Amino acid sequence: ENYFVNYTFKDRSHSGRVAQGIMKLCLEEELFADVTISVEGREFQLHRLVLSAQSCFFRSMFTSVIVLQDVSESVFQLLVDYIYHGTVKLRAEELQEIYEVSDMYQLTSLFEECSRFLARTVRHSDPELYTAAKHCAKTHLENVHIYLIQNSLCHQITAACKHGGDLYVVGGSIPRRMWKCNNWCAPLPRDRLQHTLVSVPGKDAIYSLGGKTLQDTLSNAVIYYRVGDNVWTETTQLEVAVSGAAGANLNGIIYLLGGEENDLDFFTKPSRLIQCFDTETDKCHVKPYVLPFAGRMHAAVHKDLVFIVAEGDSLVCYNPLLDSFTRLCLLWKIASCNIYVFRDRYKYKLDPATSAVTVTLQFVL
Amino acid sequence: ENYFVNYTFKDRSHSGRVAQGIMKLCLEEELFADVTISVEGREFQLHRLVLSAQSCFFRSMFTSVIVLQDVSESVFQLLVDYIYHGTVKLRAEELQEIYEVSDMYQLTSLFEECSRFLARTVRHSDPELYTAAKHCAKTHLENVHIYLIQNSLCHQITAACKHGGDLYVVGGSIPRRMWKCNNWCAPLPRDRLQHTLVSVPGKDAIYSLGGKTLQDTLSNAVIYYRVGDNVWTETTQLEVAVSGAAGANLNGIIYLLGGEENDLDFFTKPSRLIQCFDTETDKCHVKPYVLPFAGRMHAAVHKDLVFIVAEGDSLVCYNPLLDSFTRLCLLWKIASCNIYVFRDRYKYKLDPATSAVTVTLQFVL
Amino acid sequence: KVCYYYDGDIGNYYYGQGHPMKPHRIRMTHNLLLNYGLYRKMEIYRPHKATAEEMTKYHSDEYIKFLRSIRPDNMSEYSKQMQRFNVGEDCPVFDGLFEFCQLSTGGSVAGAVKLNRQQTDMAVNWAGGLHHAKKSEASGFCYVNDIVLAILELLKYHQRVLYIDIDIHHGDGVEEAFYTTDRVMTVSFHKYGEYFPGTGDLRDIGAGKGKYYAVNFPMRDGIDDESYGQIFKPIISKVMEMYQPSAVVLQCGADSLSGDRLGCFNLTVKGHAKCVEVVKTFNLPLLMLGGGGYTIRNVARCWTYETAVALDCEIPNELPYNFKLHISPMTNQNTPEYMEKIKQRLFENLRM
Amino acid sequence: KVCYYYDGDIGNYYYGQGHPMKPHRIRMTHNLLLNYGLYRKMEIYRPHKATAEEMTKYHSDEYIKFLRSIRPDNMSEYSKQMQRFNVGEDCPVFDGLFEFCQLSTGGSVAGAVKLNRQQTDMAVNWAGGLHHAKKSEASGFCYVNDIVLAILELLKYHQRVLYIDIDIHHGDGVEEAFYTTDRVMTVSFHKYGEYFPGTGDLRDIGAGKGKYYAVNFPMRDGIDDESYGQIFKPIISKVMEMYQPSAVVLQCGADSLSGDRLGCFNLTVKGHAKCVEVVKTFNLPLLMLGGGGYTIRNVARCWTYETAVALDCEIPNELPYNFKLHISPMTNQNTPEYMEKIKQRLFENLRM
Ligand SMILES: Cn1nnc(-c2ccc3c(c2)[nH]c2nc(Cc4ccccc4)nc(N[C@H]4CC[C@H](N)CC4)c23)n1
Ligand SMILES: Cn1nnc(-c2ccc3c(c2)[nH]c2nc(Cc4ccccc4)nc(N[C@H]4CC[C@H](N)CC4)c23)n1
Ligand SMILES: [Zn+2]
Ligand SMILES: [Zn+2]
Repeated sequence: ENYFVNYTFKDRSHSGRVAQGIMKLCLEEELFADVTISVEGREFQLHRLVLSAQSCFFRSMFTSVIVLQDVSESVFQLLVDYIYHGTVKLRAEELQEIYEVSDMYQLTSLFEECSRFLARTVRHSDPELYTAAKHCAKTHLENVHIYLIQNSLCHQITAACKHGGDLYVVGGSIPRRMWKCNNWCAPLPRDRLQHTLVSVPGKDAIYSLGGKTLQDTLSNAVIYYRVGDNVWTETTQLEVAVSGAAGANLNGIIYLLGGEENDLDFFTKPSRLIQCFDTETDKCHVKPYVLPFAGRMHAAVHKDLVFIVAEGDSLVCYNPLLDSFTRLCLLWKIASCNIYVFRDRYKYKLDPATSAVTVTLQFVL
Repeated sequence: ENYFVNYTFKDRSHSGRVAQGIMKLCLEEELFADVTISVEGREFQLHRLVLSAQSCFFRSMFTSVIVLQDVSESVFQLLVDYIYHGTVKLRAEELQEIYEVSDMYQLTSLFEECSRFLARTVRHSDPELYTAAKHCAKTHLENVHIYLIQNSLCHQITAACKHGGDLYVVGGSIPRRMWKCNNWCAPLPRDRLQHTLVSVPGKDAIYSLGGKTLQDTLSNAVIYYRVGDNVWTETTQLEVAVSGAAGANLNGIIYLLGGEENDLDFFTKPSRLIQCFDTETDKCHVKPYVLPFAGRMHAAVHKDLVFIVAEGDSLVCYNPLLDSFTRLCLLWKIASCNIYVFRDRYKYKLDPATSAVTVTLQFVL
Repeated sequence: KVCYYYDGDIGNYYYGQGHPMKPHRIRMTHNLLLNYGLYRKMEIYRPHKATAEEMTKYHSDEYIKFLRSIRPDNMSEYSKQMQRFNVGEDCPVFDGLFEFCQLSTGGSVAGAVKLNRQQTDMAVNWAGGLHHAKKSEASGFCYVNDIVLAILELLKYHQRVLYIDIDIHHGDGVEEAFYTTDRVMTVSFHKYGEYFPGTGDLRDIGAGKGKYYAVNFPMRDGIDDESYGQIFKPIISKVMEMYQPSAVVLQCGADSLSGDRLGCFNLTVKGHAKCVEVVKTFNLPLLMLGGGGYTIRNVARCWTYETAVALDCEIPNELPYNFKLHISPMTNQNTPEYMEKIKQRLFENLRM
Repeated sequence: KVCYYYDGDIGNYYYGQGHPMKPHRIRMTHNLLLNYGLYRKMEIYRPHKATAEEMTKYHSDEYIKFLRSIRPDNMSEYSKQMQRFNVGEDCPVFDGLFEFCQLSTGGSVAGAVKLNRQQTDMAVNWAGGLHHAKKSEASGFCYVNDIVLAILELLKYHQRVLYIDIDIHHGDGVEEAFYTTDRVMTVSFHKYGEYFPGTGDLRDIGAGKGKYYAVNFPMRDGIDDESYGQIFKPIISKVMEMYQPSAVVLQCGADSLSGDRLGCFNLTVKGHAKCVEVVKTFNLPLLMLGGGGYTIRNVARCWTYETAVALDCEIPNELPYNFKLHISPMTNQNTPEYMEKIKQRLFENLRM
């Protein structure tokens, strides 16, 4: 209503304060405990109010001198550190132990995160872990893993994409011609050079985000091709024009990495940017996170993360949900299947668990 | 580090949960009280942990059956509703009563909000209220409040601005010519039509955000003029090109309202957008909030809010911090000084406290 | 009153393997003549190979002196001028490059001369339709621009000429060659927006004394006949009444129909037959040329009945042995409030 | 070898109250002649008013027939062509509009003829410098384009001509009038980016046989002499050696110095004296014209010594009674890695 008589004053800082003060006044300067927890003889002064507000099992437990057996002391310490500070530096050694208990104590966030951990690194009422385990059936003891560039395709190629086995290559005498090497397509109704050809199966279609124009300008336009009807429709534009940028899909979202951008009003400078196109909401945004490595990068999708290689032997991991990088150490191009880095200047599978590599050109995608 | 062995899992949802569960499990289904508060005989089951985590006075109070006198029962109810749910629908009747106690109980957020309320609607260790009271000295019992369009200025005018008494008007035979009616300036080094001429005294300068080009294109460019050296320098560009948009300054930030935007790749459609240019950080962003009224709007700044008028007799308040509108009821142009709406089609001061109006063309700014 | 000009061996000049433009488009077009009765009711002619002296009226003499030299050889010597005339990469060099264009423009100016003596009132020469070429360079597989030479031929006998192009690509050379002049009215219905020509926007109209003497219709993807005809007919219905003209030129691009390679539009069989028919009602003299067209099958099948609609005799849908001759008209980004907006813009511009 | 052409009453045609362009720029320029010794060592002449027959060599006859009619009256009748020639709003109509331009181009072609007979090797006519006008329309207060007529005059005796413009505004007409031709080398140092001409970008170079026969330098705000001279000299030092030319034309815009109204650059006194001096070392014949310039005081004081640097005799800094004749060179957005980038781009383009 009128701000000079009465109005509703809602604050987003209130949550931050009721989190930070809680964190600061329990793990240090323990006070107002009111409960004593036994962990194989270890005495804990766990405050009551904080618990039960996240774990309903502790609500049931403390609805009018405890035992809480079948729990590891260290895992319970980790659980308390979570419930009190929200930040836990988990390790692969204590994963399953921190998993089963957390699904027991109604910790949705931790349940999901350990399910993701188990699905990544490879019983309960969750589908994600079950589907991830079922998908790991190709190695329990039909399609080419990656399509090179045996055919010839003498026509000039400037872009290619895969949709599960159907190699849709932009090219020909005029680039608008689209050739299909499944196991021809509607002409591209745009003049583009160095356009990012994403293939998101969730809303099955082929997207042509970014590119260069015949007038030597950067194209901030996205046009999509519907697979089932050969309809080159048009979708919402990008936010920043790019060309020759890496592209990678993840559960519907399309991530546009790096490329070249408009510099000095006349030229193109290598860019280090993150762009996200929600192929379900049909909206674009630019992530505040900026890649350490700029230039001409090639990205690959592995589990829930994305490996990026720009220039040299340094690969940069990227977890979209956590917005953090691992920055491992070792022009290349990463192809993640079943990872594998291929050198462009050809003058070898990878294992990301221990950063150990094994030893065994136009468009590798 | 490597996500396959160990990493730090920080969550922004943890604060939201430790706020929502706290709110849900005290105001309803009271449990784990552990404290009894007397408010003129009213018994409250205020939980201990939540308090002291925001008010240090309650920490001191509860560091090893209470009185807490000199407090109004209703004001204490409001305080508890704040401390527990963060949302309070304050009213002008209970302002001072909710002010003095809140500065006592170390509630920084509420202290600031009641200081803002008192400064808006018109002793403690805050400067904001003291400076606001001191500024209200012109009415305790030198410059023209608003500059019309007595001079002639036969030169054609397409934009004007004020900087405290210096009417800097873009115009002449060629629009780049800048005329000064203080009590001439460096030529504008751009060809612009319908450009927003902001005057932010905090970083004293004159900004020319947005405009139209001689090629009939929308200009997403910001160029600034330094007052002390007559230097038409250039700053970072906008995010979305606009022309003929309203402009208003607030404590350094420049807000760009509405205008026209690029529609159908060839034309201009009236826009309802919020843009913010931080004249200190030199960064631009677009606020998710969208104005209810679109078209050719005129904005005025009053205290900590902005009145906007677009088309008709409906004025739209805007509090940038709260991101909410009042949408009062009554082509016009609002000029806020000491508010006043002026009709463009001339074929009257305002009082926003009770939405009651009193009765007493090119560029009113 | 049909006098149809068919080149004897137009389809004898290859253009390249897997190359978009196909000089066989015009052969397969009329090569349903083994059971085509209309030819008995038509006066068939042969075109006179135009000389360089006639072509140098507009093209710079250096350009024509260049053009009469290229071959599968003799490229290294002209490698310093091959890049100075845009030939070689986009518009390639093939056998008889100075013969196909020369004969096409000869036929075009032959039809122009025939109309110039009031002999007949309609003349079709499908070998024209090269509107991309420019005074000093070639673009869009168009070396010699027949339309400009025909319009120059008509410029003396007639003082007001129309050029109507329904080709997807904007007609730039056919517009730049008379941009500043106030005698010719050019009209092009093209897709604007990071397309081939990069010109012909809504705002680029006129130059000096030729100000407002041009009309550009920027469409988008997936246009249909039910809207294309309704948006197309009133433009001519207005321009004819506002120009008080003498003769018209009808560039009919058959790449503007469904299933065409590099063709974004999607038009029906009878939807296309509204430029070659509604233009006849105006009763003025008319040239008729054919422009770019790909996907040989459809670009020829749809072309079969263009002549029929130009002569007013229905050809039975069951065509000869020389499958069917019917097509379909996906999405339509051409919002009605956008096409209506551009139509109103053109109507207000013409009244100026 | 100075043959200086001064119009007797050039500064007698008003241009409008509070109007940017001032025809008095050239009068106050040389009107320090009451104590100017160099005139004794200079041969002063008077220009012959050019006729319409000489001017119609490039301008369309309709344009010249139009131009000889406008006055403070006779506007309603031509109101349908006044908007067809861009006159009236940007480039206004004043008394003797067909006299000032006519005499200026007469002087320009007089200097051209004088150089054409090897009489002298340098000729200055500050009344030129109208490079915005076009074949059929006027732009930028430029009705008749003297530079194009002078270049056409030199085109027969000499086969290779330079045009060097250091005016802030891009030279479009002086470039469009010979865009497709491979005989003239145009070079313009202008501010690009939502400025007046809207053309002359880094990419718009050449047309057909005139491909690469143009050079554009897009600068930005607050350029200084210490970088302007170092970025300016090598362009001519390269183009001269790469063109094997005959004669040069020096358009010297005095709006490209400090404190100029509508003038973004900020150049010093001796910083400007590097186009009228370094051009002399090449030893080739040279025309010299003066373009736009405002802020009468500075545009005249800085112009005083242009002739001196063109004749090689130092004029003492203490000038006559007819205050001082010194200026200062704010910020500089012309990043060195940007000007260097454009310099390398031009060097690579010229080698093509
Ligand atoms: C009636 N008609 N039918 N088909 C065409 C047609 C003809 C040609 C092209 C085309 C369509 N679309 C195209 N897209 C591109 C992509 C691109 C973008 C930015 C910068 C460079 C290239 N390059 C094309 N050619 C190059 C032009 C430069 C030359 N040096 C080599 C060949 C063409 N016209
Ligand atoms: C060597 N030289 N010195 N000074 C100039 C010069 C000359 C003129 C202008 C100018 C600079 N900057 C300008 N900016 C604008 C603003 C604008 C933006 C977008 C759409 C419209 C106007 N309009 C100008 N004139 C109009 C042109 C259209 C006509 N109908 C009326 C007059 C001019 N050249
Ligand atoms: Zn075409
Ligand atoms: Zn100038």
